[PDB]
Amino acid sequence: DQRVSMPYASKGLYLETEAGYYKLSGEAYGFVARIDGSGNFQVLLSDRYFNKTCGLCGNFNIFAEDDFMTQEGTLTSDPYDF
Amino acid sequence: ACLEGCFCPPGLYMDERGDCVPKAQCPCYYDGEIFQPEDIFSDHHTMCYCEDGFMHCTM
Ligand SMILES: *[C@@H]1O[C@H](CO)[C@@H](O)[C@H](O)[C@H]1NC(C)=O
Ligand SMILES: [Ca+2]
Repeated sequence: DQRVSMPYASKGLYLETEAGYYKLSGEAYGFVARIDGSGNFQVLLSDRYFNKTCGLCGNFNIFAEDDFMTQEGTLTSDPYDF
Repeated sequence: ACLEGCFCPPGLYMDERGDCVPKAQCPCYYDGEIFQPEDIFSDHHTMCYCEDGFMHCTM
């Protein structure tokens, strides 16, 4: 809850700005997040989690049709209830 | 038909406890089962919830 300043680098997470746009790097944990001025979340994620992860950005597999596997794990046709 | 009796205004729907309520907390009776207005609910294979009085199942 304590508002901190920026940049900020605690716990192996470097919270920096790049090209006038804000970045959060977690290279130790294998990800890079950022935001632009307009507000557009982006997540670059390492192939280590290939067919490991599952969330709102789908699984990191090759297929692009099966990546709605719910928190239980259910291929749901709907992009909404998922 | 167009019957005669004790109703309550159309914004309100009849609850089991003698009060009538808006459809927000109006429970669901899926399989008869009286689901509370917010009940997330599912086998491995089905997936079901009670929204507003209707029970939204899927598979
Ligand atoms: C992903 O891993 C599961 C086991 O957790 C396996 O059954 C499935 O075939 C794998 N799929 C890919 C894309 O490698
Ligand atoms: Ca996918």
